[PDB]
Parts: sequence; structure tokens; C-alpha cells
Amino acid sequence: VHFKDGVYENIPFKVKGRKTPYALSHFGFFAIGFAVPFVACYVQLKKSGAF
Amino acid sequence: MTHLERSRHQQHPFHMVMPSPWPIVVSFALLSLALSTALTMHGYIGNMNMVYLALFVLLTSSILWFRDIVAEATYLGDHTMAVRKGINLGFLMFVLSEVLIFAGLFWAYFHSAMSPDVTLGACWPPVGIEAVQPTELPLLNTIILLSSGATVTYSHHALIAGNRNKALSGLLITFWLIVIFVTCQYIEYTNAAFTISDGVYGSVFYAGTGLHFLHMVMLAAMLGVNYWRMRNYHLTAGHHVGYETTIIYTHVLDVIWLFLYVVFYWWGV
Amino acid sequence: ANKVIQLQKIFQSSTKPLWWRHPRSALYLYPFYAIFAVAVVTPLLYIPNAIRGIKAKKA
Amino acid sequence: GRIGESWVITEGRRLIPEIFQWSAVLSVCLGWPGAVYFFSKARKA
Amino acid sequence: MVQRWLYSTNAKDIAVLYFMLAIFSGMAGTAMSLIIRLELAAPGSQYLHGNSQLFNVLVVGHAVLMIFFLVMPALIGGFGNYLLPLMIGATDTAFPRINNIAFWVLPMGLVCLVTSTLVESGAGTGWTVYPPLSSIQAHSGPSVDLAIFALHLTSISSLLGAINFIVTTLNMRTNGMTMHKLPLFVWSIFITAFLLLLSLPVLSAGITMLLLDRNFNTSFFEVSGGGDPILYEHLFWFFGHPEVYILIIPGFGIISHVVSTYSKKPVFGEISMVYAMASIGLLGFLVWSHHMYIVGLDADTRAYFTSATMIIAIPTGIKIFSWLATIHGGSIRLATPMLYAIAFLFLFTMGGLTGVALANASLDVAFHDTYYVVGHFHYVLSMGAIFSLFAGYYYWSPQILGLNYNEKLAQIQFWLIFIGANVIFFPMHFLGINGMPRRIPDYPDAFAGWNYVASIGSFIATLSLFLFIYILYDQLVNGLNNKVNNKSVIYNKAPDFVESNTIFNLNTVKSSSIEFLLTSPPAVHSFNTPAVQS
Amino acid sequence: SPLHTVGFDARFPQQNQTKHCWQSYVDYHKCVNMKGEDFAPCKVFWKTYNALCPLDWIEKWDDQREKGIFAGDINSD
Amino acid sequence: KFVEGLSNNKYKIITGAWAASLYGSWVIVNKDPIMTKAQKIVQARMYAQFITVGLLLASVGLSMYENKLHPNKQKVNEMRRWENALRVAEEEERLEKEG
Amino acid sequence: EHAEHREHLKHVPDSEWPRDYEFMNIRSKPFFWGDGDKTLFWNPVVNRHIEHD
Amino acid sequence: DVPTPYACYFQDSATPNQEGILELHDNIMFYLLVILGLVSWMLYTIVMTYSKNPIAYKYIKHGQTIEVIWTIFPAVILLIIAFPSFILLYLCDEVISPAMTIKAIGYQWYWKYEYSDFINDSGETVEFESYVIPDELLEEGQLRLLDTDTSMVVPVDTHIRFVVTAADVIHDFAIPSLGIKVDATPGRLNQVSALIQREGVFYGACSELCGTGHANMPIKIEAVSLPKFLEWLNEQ
Ligand code: HEA
Ligand code: HEA
Ligand code: CUA
Ligand SMILES: [Cu+2]
Ligand SMILES: [Mg+2]
Repeated sequence: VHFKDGVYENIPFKVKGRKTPYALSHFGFFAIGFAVPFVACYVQLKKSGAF
Repeated sequence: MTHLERSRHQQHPFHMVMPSPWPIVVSFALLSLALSTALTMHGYIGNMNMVYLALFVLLTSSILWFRDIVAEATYLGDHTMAVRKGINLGFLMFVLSEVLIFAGLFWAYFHSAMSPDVTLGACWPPVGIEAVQPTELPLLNTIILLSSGATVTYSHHALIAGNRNKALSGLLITFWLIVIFVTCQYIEYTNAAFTISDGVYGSVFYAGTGLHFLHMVMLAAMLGVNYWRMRNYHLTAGHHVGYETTIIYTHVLDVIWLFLYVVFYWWGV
Repeated sequence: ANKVIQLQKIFQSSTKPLWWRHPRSALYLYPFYAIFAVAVVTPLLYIPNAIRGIKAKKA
Repeated sequence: GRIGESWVITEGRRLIPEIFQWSAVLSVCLGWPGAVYFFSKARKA
Repeated sequence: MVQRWLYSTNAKDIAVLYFMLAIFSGMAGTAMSLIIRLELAAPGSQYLHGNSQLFNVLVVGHAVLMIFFLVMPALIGGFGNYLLPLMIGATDTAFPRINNIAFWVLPMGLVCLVTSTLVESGAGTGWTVYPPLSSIQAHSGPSVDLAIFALHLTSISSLLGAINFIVTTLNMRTNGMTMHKLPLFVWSIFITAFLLLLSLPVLSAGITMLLLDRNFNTSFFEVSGGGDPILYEHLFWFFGHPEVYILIIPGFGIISHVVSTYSKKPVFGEISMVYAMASIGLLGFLVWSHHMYIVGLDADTRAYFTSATMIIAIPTGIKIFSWLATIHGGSIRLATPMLYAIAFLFLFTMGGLTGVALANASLDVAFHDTYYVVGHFHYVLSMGAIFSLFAGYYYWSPQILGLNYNEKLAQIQFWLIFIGANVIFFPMHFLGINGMPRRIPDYPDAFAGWNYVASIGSFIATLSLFLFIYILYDQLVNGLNNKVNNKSVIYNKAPDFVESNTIFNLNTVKSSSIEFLLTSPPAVHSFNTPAVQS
Repeated sequence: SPLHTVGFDARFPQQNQTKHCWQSYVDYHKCVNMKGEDFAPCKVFWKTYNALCPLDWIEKWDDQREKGIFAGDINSD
Repeated sequence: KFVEGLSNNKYKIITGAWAASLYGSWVIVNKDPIMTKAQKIVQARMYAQFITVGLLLASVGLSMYENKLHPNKQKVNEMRRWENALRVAEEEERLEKEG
Repeated sequence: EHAEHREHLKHVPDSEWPRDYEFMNIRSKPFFWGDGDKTLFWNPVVNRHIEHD
Repeated sequence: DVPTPYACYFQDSATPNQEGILELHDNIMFYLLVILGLVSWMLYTIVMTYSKNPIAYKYIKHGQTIEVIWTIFPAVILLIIAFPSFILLYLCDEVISPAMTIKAIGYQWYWKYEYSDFINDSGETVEFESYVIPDELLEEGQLRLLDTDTSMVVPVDTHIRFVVTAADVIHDFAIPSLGIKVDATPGRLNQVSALIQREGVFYGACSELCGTGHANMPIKIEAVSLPKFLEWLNEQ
């Protein structure tokens, strides 16, 4: 089966027809991407000293 | 012929593979294997049961992948001559990558051998370590690879010719020949004066010979699969790319064994 | 035992995917799905025990 | 060329104003460490 | 949709996933660069109080994450997987499940690298993970084992992609592509895929020797016991220089294409340029120990390597001279990938000149493990590979994604990353020649100014990436409105002078490769029939 | 005024000197075990190893010589 | 009496003879213009390694043909180096005393 | 010949086994399988751990 | 000798090797700045006179004359650059006839210096472990993180060759003022030479990763005159 082609059927994100705004998913992706070293720093700063 | 029954085909010789779930599963199994063998090397989990099942699920996913590729290659029938030359060149480049791992091991041996450290007694082989003499068991399992190459090349040239009773006899006796090689190699390992921890000599010696050991047990599994699909009439007289693949592999394994054997058993003692 | 053209006539003439198209391919994939799900979900419950640092109970 | 204002003059007129602005953009693409050193307390500011 | 994104043996829908992990890991790596340069902003124990092991963990995470999970995916994996079948007319690549498993064994290397930085304080060695700093006596724990299992998985991914690329442009070319008629990015991906399978076997052999003398009691680099740690430096840097030549050669291909198409001129001597690039590839193996001028080599072999690294330096010079020759005499349309292409030339020539200042084995004794080296590679790696990455995205994604971006936001993003990254790595040279060593948490408080200037710059270089994230969002939800409502640029190749508008609407795209003739987002079976060429 | 030391040996002119110390030590123990048990101008070797290689190496090699697990054996009977 | 100099380089002559053996087998087998490249390469490789490991035992017979002429080596070259190491100490400290 | 030699060195009492060198029998960390001092093909006749008297 | 805030040049000369390194770096930068200036000038001239160019000379794609001149010019400049670095590399390993020797063996997060040229007529070798002063016991004028409670002290105007090694993780003996930088790997001794031409202090740091205490690992070398060094060595 050849999957049908369009302007928004090339990416894994669904953008147009949703229930939530797209900014939620699009900025939460880079929120968890930008906050994985912060949670590494937190789990490393509770293991040795304080914080 | 008619345009109407020419446009009902592929329009280019190359392969169009249907979406198959064996990159994702074997990648899952590779992740589980890596994490479990990083986790059991420090006593976090109790036994080696979990690295055993991780290695087993990797093995059975990859053999299901090879089941899918033999079904697609000889049942659905897509491996035309362009795809055959493609997978042939791909296997050639993969084996060119394997021999560079062997070259890195030989670099380790040469660098710690021809400039020996002052803690080894400044002599290669080091003091006290009774080195393996190259003329007893190394001579048998360096002539057995040449005999294996000779019988696998006449089994190949009998497969191209047309006789079945010769092209099957050569494959059966090369399988039993190299498994006799593997068993006497294990016999050589289980009575040797040095272990893998005894100095740097035992370390790099067992690293090189053990990598060649694992390579030929993988070759023996490949040749068992090839003998099964030669008995079950999959291999033809002009479309045996999965057998030319393994004879290229066993001949380059023979020559890398002779390199490893010469500089690991004659010059290095 | 020269059973390649019958397998080809079966394998071309179906709609099911390729890893489910064989007759005896039910005995190869259900226990595989079971043991694969077990074998890959199981270190992800031992990883927080490693993050907390508590080792095994061996010896 | 043969007839017209000479090529030396008509390309000097094009390029001589370009040398000073090249020197400006290079003196501010490599010379801003001088401008940040000039205001700090190491120069007894 | 599960069979289109999880099984998905189609080289167009694997490159998007490559790019998604690329932007995810690049965000994580620049969060680590922000945390590093935020802690190094002032002497005395800043934000992470004490705890130098955490800083070592953060710097190895930044280095290895941003090398092996942003630059190598978003240059080799993503761009090669989307464009190498789409420039030579293959319907898509050979061995499709191989470049599906390459992508799908990337993020498990990522998750084991992430969970390596949590267990038993952590792997801190730097990305050049050395013994006996990483052997079990001086570094105990299962951390660096997961940290190098990540390198095993990324190594396997890149080699499988290399074999995939090599066979798919050695056999499935279109009807008229001869052995020397390919566009130069195909040649870059070609030669890079050769250097991968000629180099990284040695890497994986050396690092699995490191693993089985950590845990399996062998003695490759454990020195009291026979071995030597110099053998790891040899076995690592034999990959370590071909790795960055792998990371920079598709950058040369991308920059060649964008300066060819934004100046309305073919590249000056494409055959001599591809000969220079191929000789750079086959010569980059012979200079692997210019990172080891200090450890105790003889002056004779040091003389050989400082002879050979300058012959490494010359064909990059003739490539940059051909770039100046092919932008000379053009009709340069200064759009946002052409701006990145223009900045790459200057900001890589600067790093290459300080690199040949480093390449003298005489002069490397004053500069080794010193912030001069950081100023060199954070030019030629950062500005080089990522200005080529931005000049790849801003030039190709209107064709791939099919949604036109905003133009003025792209130009403020370029000028913000240009200013705010030129202010970081330029004081690193003064920190280097004044005497600051590498990998210190912080420093003796003499040179307290240039670190503060670099830290006030890194916030600009992070804010420009936040604006790039907003550019991605504004492209994804306002693509068609940026097509219509006159916020973007629509034609990358302008109409020529004496050509009418009614005549430009006949021949819209004057390309020289296939990619700008396919429709925005292209069909899943683009070349049903082969694409002929004479 | 004087500050004399080992000078420059012609056998080992490289940057490394580990073979130079190990050979000078093993040849000190090869002079003073063989020709005469102690009276000599082979105090040159003693001067050389005690000038060149560190005290932890000398202590490790002397305890290895006492236990008999020395690497390059010194022709002892 | 030539055994000394061209048995010091055993593993140079063996390796050069292996390369020349594969070349002189390949140029023989490739003149047959009917086969695949791969079959020619593996047959040449087999002939080459057979003659090479056949020469490896001829060098063993030659190795004890050298060993009767120079008994118990690796241990009396060490003492020649030791005599040159003791002379360099005595020659030096005698002029240290009288210089 | 090697089999009769291994039967010769079977009955040797273990303190008569020679004290051998620093590089032989290195143990950085203990082996995670077995008792702690046992490799894969560890023959208990030819590869004894002397434990330094 | 010591670093200075907002400096953009070398820690200044002490040794002939560092003087040669400074002269060589200025010669290399003098040959590099022509190339940087003409590359920046070519880029500026092109992008500010061909942006306002409406047509493009698309029929200029090769020329052999200018191609071979821009491929034979970097070979010439790189030969002129490589011509004195061979002289420096082959003279900075010339350690013929040094006066005295030092061992500088580096442990975990400190150094241990030892002199064993036997003119200390107490009889013994002299060693001292050379820990960093921890940064709360500093007393009103002491340079932070690169001071030392027990300095190494060397003489002026004698060639001194010191070997270096470790007992652990690979360290580096690195002083940028004396121009000396050599990796102390735990397996081998590595020797480098020096001729310090003036009295005074010289500071340096470890320049290889050691682990947690990489920053807290300095080198302090006071160079005094020869009678004061003889008095110090006899007294200590
Ligand atoms: C990929 C290579 C790479 C890049 C780009 C960078 C960029 C940065 N690095 Fe560095 N760094 C290294 C690799 C890199 N680094 C290596 C190998 C070391 C040596 C480690 C060691 O030896 O111990 C090192 C060391 C190092 C040091 C020296 C510390 C020391 O060793 O003492 C510092 C200090 O400032 C630092 C921080 C930063 C910061 C703030 C940036 C900023 O420039 C980050 C900002 C970057 C961007 C904004 C780029 C855009 C990002 C995207 C995600 C774009 C997405 C686009 C597409 C996918 C098309 N890293
Ligand atoms: C992206 C990979 C990459 C690339 C392309 C380069 C480019 C070069 N590098 Fe770099 N380098 C690194 C990656 C790279 N480097 C890394 C990762 C480190 C740190 C490793 C660590 O952790 O220790 C490092 C540090 C480093 C070292 C190690 C120093 C040390 O650690 O002690 C050396 C040594 O020779 C070096 C030299 C060079 C040279 C001569 C080039 C040349 O290829 C540059 C070529 C470009 C030009 C030459 C300019 C353009 C040419 C002209 C304008 C013509 C005229 C020029 C001349 C006549 C010279 N750099
Ligand atoms: Cu010692 Cu860093
Ligand atoms: Cu390099
Ligand atoms: Mg270093």
C-alpha cells in the first residue's frame, strides 16, 4: 500500500485536526529535551551534597 | 509485448521492501542486551539469566529476520541481477569492515610486542609464560582450513555444474571439517598454560584467537543454514548469491587465520 | 523436498504480511512475542534499583 | 579602455572607498576584545 | 500509521525521524553547553556547588551527545537518507531495513547514554574516554560501561548507514549518471561512507578492549600487568581524526550546492574539487597522531606527522579558493541559506588557520589540552558543521517539508547565532595563549574576564536556538500562509535579467540536481519510471 | 659549584627513559652479582638508576627481587 | 654461512614470497577467460597459502640448520651486550677518576 | 605426550607450584560469575591461583 | 610567569625553548595573517560588489593558469612555515650534557618532587609532596588555586633535565612560562630539558584529566641562584 501524500502527511506530528493546540506538543518536546540535563544535575546533586 | 501488461510490473529492477518489523525488535533486543550486560557486570542483578535471555531474544529475532529474507529472496522472487550485485557488494564491504577490526587487534599485538615493556622482562613472550608451540595442534588446525576451502570450492563448482551428490557431499564435509576445527580449538584453549588475565600476552593472544573463534562458529551456523536450503532445493544453478557470500567469507576467514596464526604462533614465540 | 513451487503459489496469493504468511508461522511468532516482551520490559524495572544504588542480594 | 575614462581611475573610484569599509568591518570583527577591555577595571577605569 | 513510522522501510520517512532525534539531542547538548558555560562564568564554585565530577559528567555528555547524536545524524543519517536516493534517481535506497535499524539503534544509544549519567556518580573522562582514568581502579561503577555501550550502538548505526549509502550510490543510479557526473553532495556522502567503514572498526575494537579490561580482567591498558595506555591513544585517534573529517565533508558538499544555486553559477572546477575532497578522505588516515605530540613520540615521527598535516591542509585550501571563485562574478541573492554559506567560509578559514598553527609538532607543546584547542575545534566543528547544517535546512526544508518559513526571523536567527557564537569562541584563543588548561571546573582567577565574556555570549547563542525553535513552529503552522501572504521568499533562483515574468513562469526552477523538481512534499513513489540523463 | 649527573647516553636518546632505568638497574645487579660481590667502578650504574627512576619503582623492584618474582632475572645463583 | 643473514629475516622472506605467490598464481589463473572474478581470486589465494605454509616448515629445517652453527641463542647475545655495557662503565669512571 | 605431562603435574602439591610474576594472574575486580577467580576455560589443573602462600 | 587578567599573549619567556616557541608562533602568525586578510578581502569584495550584479558570468567554470597558482601558493607558504619548525623540533630534544636531574612524579591530585643527585651531604635523596593550599587557609596575598605550600625550587643558569611519570591516571607536567609540557603516563619516564635564564616564580597546572581533583593540582617552581639553591638543598 502506497501511503497517501499531502502537505501534513509527511511528518509524525498531526497539526491541523487536533483537540489540543500544537504549541503544547511542539514546545513540550524541546522542554523535555532541554530538561533532561537539568534532571541529571538534580539527581547528581541530591546524591552527593545538598539540592 | 503489450504496454498494458508491461506497466503492470516494477518499472525498475531494484527492490521495494514491504514494511517489516525486524529493525525495531532487534534494536529493542540490542538495547536490552547492552543494558543488562552493563548491569550484571557489577552485581546489580543476581544471575546471568537475564543476559542469557537477552542474547537469546537477539538471536531468535535475527534468525526470524533471515527467515523473512530467504522467503523474500526465493519465494516472492525479487532478487534480480541488480539486487544480487547490490547485496554482493554490500557483503564485500561488511567483510572489509570485519578485517579492519582484525587489523586493530594485530596493531595491539604489534605495539605491545615489538616494543616490550620493562615489566614483562623486556622479551616477547614474557618470562615464565610457556608459549604455545606452533607445530603440534596449530598445524592441524591450519591445514584443516585449507582442506575446508578446497572442498567448499569443489562443492561450489559442482553446484554450478549440475550434479547434486557431489555439491552436497562437499558442503557436508566442510561443515563437519570446520566443526572439528572448532572443537580442537576449544581443546587447545582448555589446556594452555596462560589465561586471558595472565599478562598482556595472554590478553591480546586470546583476544585475537577468540575473535576468530567466534567468527568461524558464526560461519558454521551460516553454512548449516546454507546446507539446509541446499537440501530443500532453494539454491539454483545461477541464483546462489547466499552461498557465494559464505564461500567468500570462508576464504577470507582462512587467509586472516593464516595471518593470525603466523604472527601469533611463530614470530611471537 | 521440492516443495518450493507450492510455497511460491501460496506466498504470492495472499493478503497477510510476509512474516505471517507461512502455514506453520503461528508456532514461531506467538512465543517469540511473549519472550520478547518479557526480555525487553524486564531491565526497566531494575534500572531505578540501580539509580538508587541498591545492589543485589548475592551471597 | 581605448576611449573613455581610464581603467585605473574607473576601478580606483570603485575600490578605494571599499578598502576603508573593509578595514572597518575587520577592525570590528576582530577588535571587539579591545572594546570590551577598554571599559573593564583592568585598565584602571 | 504504526506501519508508516515504526516499520517504515522507506528512506523518506526515516530521515524525518533522524531529524527529530537530531533536534532533540541538539537541544539536550546545548542545554549542557549552557550549564557548562554558566558554571564557568566566574571563579569560585558557582551554580553546581563544588562537585567537579558532575562537571566532568556534563562535559562528556555535551561533547559526545552533540557529536554522535546531533551532527552525525543530521548530516550523515537524515540528509543522506533523504537526498542520496533523491539525487541519483533511485526510487529509494538499497538495504532499506539496514537504514531502518541504523535509525532505530540510535535512540537506544541515546537512552543508555542518558542513564549512564545517573548511576554511581558518573562517567567523567571527556569524550576521549582514556585509561587508566576509566579503568576499574580509578573509576568504579557501571556508568562508563553504559557510556561506551552508547558508542557501540552509535558506531553500529553509522556503519550500517555507511554500507547502505555506498551500495545505493554504487549500483542504483539513474539512466545517465556516469561514474563522474554526480552532484557533489552525493560524492561527499560517498567518501564519508567510505571513511566510516574504513575508520570506526578500529574505534569499536579499541573501546571494546577498554570494556573487557574494565570488567573482564584483561590487561590491554592496565599498566601494572604489561599493557600501556599509549596504545589506547593510538587506537582512538586513528578514528578520532577521520571522525571529524567524516563530520565535515558533507558540510563541504552542502555549502558547495548552496553557493552554486544562490549565485547562478556552477562550481569552479567540480572535477578538481571532488579530487581534492577524495584526496582529503584518503589522506585523513595518515595524520591520526597529531593529537599525540606530547605523550613521548620521537622527534622523527613527530617531524613526519607535522610534515603530513600540512599536506592535509592544502586541498581544503584549494576547496575554499574554488568557493571564492564560484561566488565571484555571480548574481548573489542574499537569502538566509546563502548568508550561512557566506559565514561558513570566513568562520571555517579562521579555524583552519589556527588549526595549522596547532599542527606544528614544535608549536603543539605550548597549546595542548588548552583552550586554544577549544577555540579551534569549536570553530571548525561548531560553526563549520552547523552553519552547513543550517544552510542545509533553510535551503532544503521548503522542498522537503513543503512549508515555507518566515524570512526576517531566519535572518535575525542567523545574525544572532553569528554574533552570539563569534563572541564565545574568540576569547578562548586568548584564554589558550595565556595558559588555561582544559576540563577544569574553574580556574585560578587571573583570567577572569574572557570567561565572563564567553558566558555572556553563550546566552545569545542559546536564545538564537530558541528563536530557531520558534522558526520551526511558525513554519509548521503557517506554511501555506507564508506561501501566500508575502512574508517569505518563494523562488530561491531569481529570474535572470532579460527574462520576462511570463517567461519565468514557464521554466520556474532552473536546478542542476533532481531535488528541486519534485513537488513539495514529494510523492512516496517519486521515480515510478527512471529519470533519464545524457 | 659542581652539580654533575649522568650526562647523555648514546643508546637511549629518545624522549622515553624507562628502558634506560630498567637496563641500568638490571646491569647494576648483573655487575655486583657476578664479577665480585662488592668492589667496583660499576657504581656508575648505581648512580644512574638512583638518579633516574623513582623510589616507588626501586622499592617495587627490590621487593620483587627479594620475593623472586623479578621480571628480567639478574643472573642469580 | 649465508644462513645467518637470510635467516635473520625469516618473516620478511615468507611474507614477500606470499605476496609474490598470490600474484604469480593470480596471473596464471586469470588467463582462463571463462570464470567469475571471485572464483579466480579464491583459487589463487588457496594456491598461495598452500605454498607459503609449505615453505614455513622448510624454514624450520633451515632454522635448526642455523641452530647447530650458533648454540643456545637469545642468552649469549645478551652477555655480549653486557660486556659492551661493562666496558662502557669502566672506560668512563677511570677517566672520571683521572680527569 | 602433553596428556602424560598433565597427569605428571596433576599430583603436585600446590605450595610447590612456583610463585610467579606480577603480570600473571591479575585481578582488578573479581569475576562476576563463579567464585571470583575462574575464567571460562579455566582448567583447574594447569591454571592454579597460587594465592601467594 | 604568572597569568594576568585580560591578557592576550603568552606568559613571557624564561627558557630558550619558550623564546623559540614565541618567535616561531609570531612568524607563523605573520605568514597566516596575509592569508586571512586576503581571504576576508576576497569575501568582502565579492559579496559587496556582486550582490548588486544583475547578470552572472555562468560561462566561467575552469581555468588552468589560476588553478595551479592557487594550488602551488599554499604549498610554498606551508614549506616556508615548516622550514623553521623542524629546527625547533630537532633542537628542543637536544639534551646533551645537563647539570642535574629532577623527578616529578605525579600522584592523585598532588605532585611529589624528588632530587637525588648526591650532593646533599646528609646522604639521602630529598623528596617532598607538594599539595595545594586549600582555598580557605589563604593568608592575605597568595594566588588562588595555583599556589603551593611546598614549592619546587630549581637553580638558574644550569641545564636541568627532569623525567616525569605517575602512579595512577595520566597527568601532565605543564608550565607555559618555561615552555614545558609532557604527559606523565604511569608506564614510562619522559624527560624534558630546561635552562631557566632568570630568578623568580613560575606557575603551571596539570593539563590532563585526572578526575575529581584536576583543578586542585598546580605546579610552583621557584628559580633561585646557585649558592642559595646549594644552601637550600643542604639545609632541607
Ligand atoms: C558537535 C560539536 C560541538 C559543538 C557544536 C559545541 C558547542 C558548544 N560547546 Fe563544546 N565541546 C565539544 C563539542 C562541541 N561543542 C567537544 C568534543 C569538547 C571537548 C570535551 C573534552 O575534551 O573534555 C567540548 C568542550 C566544551 C568546552 C570547553 C570546556 C573544557 O573542556 O574545559 C565548553 C565551554 O564553553 C563547551 C560548551 C559549548 C557551548 C556553550 C556551545 C554552543 O556553541 C552551543 C550552541 C550551539 C548551537 C545553538 C547549534 C545549533 C543547535 C541545533 C540543535 C541546531 C539544529 C539544526 C539542525 C538539526 C539542522 N564545550
Ligand atoms: C571536524 C573535525 C576537525 C577538522 C576539520 C579539524 C581541522 C584541523 N585541525 Fe583540529 N581538532 C579537532 C577536530 C578537527 N580539526 C578536535 C576534535 C580537536 C580536539 C581533540 C582533543 O580532544 O584533544 C582538535 C584539535 C587539533 C589538534 C590537536 C592539538 C592538541 O590537542 O594538542 C591539531 C593538531 O595538529 C589540529 C590541527 C588541525 C589542522 C591542521 C586542520 C586542517 O584540516 C584545517 C584545514 C583548513 C585550513 C588550512 C584553512 C583553509 C585554507 C586556506 C585558507 C589556504 C591557506 C592555508 C595554508 C597555506 C595553511 N586541531
Ligand atoms: Cu593531574 Cu590533572
Ligand atoms: Cu585530528
Ligand atoms: Mg590530551
